[PDB]
Amino acid sequence: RVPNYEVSEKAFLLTQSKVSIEQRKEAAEFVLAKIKEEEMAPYYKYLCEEYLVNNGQSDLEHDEKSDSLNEWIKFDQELYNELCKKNESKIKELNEKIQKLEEDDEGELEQAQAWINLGEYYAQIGDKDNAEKTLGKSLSKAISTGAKIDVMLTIARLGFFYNDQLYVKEKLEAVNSMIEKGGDWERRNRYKTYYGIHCLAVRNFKEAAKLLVDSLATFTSIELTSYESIATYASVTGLFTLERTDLKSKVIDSPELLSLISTTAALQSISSLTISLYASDYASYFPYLLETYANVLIPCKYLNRHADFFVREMRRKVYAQLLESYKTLSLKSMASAFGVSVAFLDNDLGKFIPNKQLNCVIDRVNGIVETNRPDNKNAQYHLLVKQGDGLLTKLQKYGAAVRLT
Amino acid sequence: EFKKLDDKPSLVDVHLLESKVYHKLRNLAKSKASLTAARTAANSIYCPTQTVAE
Amino acid sequence: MSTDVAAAQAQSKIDLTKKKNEEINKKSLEEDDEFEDFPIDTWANGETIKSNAVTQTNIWEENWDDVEVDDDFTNELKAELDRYKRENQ
Amino acid sequence: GDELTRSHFNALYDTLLESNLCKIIEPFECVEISHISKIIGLDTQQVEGKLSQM
Repeated sequence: RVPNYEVSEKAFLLTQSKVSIEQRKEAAEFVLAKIKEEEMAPYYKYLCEEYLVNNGQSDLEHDEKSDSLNEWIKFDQELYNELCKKNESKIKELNEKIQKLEEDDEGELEQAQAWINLGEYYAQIGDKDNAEKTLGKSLSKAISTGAKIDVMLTIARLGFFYNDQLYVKEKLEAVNSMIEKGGDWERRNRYKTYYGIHCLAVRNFKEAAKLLVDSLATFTSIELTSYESIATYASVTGLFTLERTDLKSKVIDSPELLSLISTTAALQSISSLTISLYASDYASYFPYLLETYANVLIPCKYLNRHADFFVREMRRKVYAQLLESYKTLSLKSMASAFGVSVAFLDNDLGKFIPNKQLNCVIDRVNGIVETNRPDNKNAQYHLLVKQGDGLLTKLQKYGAAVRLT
Repeated sequence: EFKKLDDKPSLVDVHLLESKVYHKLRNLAKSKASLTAARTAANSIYCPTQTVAE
Repeated sequence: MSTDVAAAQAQSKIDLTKKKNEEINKKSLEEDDEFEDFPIDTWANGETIKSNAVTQTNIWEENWDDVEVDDDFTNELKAELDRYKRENQ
Repeated sequence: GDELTRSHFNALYDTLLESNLCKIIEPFECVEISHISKIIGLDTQQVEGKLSQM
């Protein structure tokens, strides 16, 4: 239930070893306290599967690599024994209670609910397969449509928990079908938050933005990682998707972002950057870019896929806006504005220009930067023909296929 | 709690404090919402000159 | 096994008894199936298919990465190095 | 000493700058920034920065 999302997040710091030394140390001790207390031992074993000769490994119940910069994930054989003890004892006692309820009459309410309680215990300890089956029993029995949504969501949480995106994908499709049929708004809010984070883990942040602005206005905290991280997610997507004006009105249409103030390192680093883009600060911007890499992207489960992707894209935006507003610049001055040297600056630019998402050229003899982006009738013409070509292609194959048959 | 114990003209003050706290946190959405509440509560006639000034 | 998005070409033609054998005939003409011969030929499971995250298995939308360089290392050096030139001027 | 006068003196400063800047450069095209910085009563770099945002 609620404890799962904290454990995974701390666990992702052990998965990485490109993170800070003191940070990874801290995270191991927390996870160990809750392995004892809440039974997080099956998922501790799941971490070594995610390695086998990879950094962040040190396990002694499995494969070891103390060459790894992590050496605080080490198992104990006290741990191996504590696992087996609790695992068996708890399943056996909790099940016996359920067996009694099945003997007694009323299955509409009493028995389906009793089966939910099994799936929450397996959800907790990180067994995905065993949770699915028993909550598979709750859904089989006719109940409220709101409950069915609640249960699918408990299952969907477990895909991020192992950080397997395929498992989420599948499950959130069933939620979309049943969200309208229930027509409950309680869990409509949750669904957007879940599905927001799935969009975050894949490359479409545009959708992510549209779901996560709703999640600011109303947040549903159970089974969903805490509200300071949700701010950090809205801000990530905000920087990528929008441009100055839109960005400014978004974070003033969210009062809550400003009133929450930076209260965690990841939130601080993203928020510093948000301001500087829209206020058109370039001076301190270039350092903040480095901070976001360190304290948001690599520590996060879902943005660790986007560590190289984000930094690459974000630099295009900051340059784009300045160049659109100018016919010409001088290179030395443009370098100074950001805080780089002249030669250094070209290199970044020179990857963006032939992809032709920056529409410019650089004289190296005048030292001027020319901007020759059409924004007239010529641009609309240039876009349109690509779509109209697309229409030609769609018809060329479909035409042939029907005529032959 | 003082809505179970509501007889109080002293929550009028509590609303005005609430507005100031939100304003300096720089949300005006709920600074306006509490301020609106405080205006309504002082429409009923018991309020000091000080209270109306605030 | 289809080229690019599979469902776009699955709808274009489905199973028909007329063409089924004809599908084999074209494949046989080129000589091999050409997806099972390359592993025998190389004499070990590749590491150049694990050259990027997407190349082995793509369950993502294409980044446009194929060079995959951490850009935080070089930028960190760019900021500081420029700063020193100015300070020692 | 007062947050309100600083706030709305910063806003007033920006909107005042904006009205003036447009009014100068209206009967113009390819006007040197040196001229503008004189008439508005500010600096050449300061003028450039405001233009960028607008």
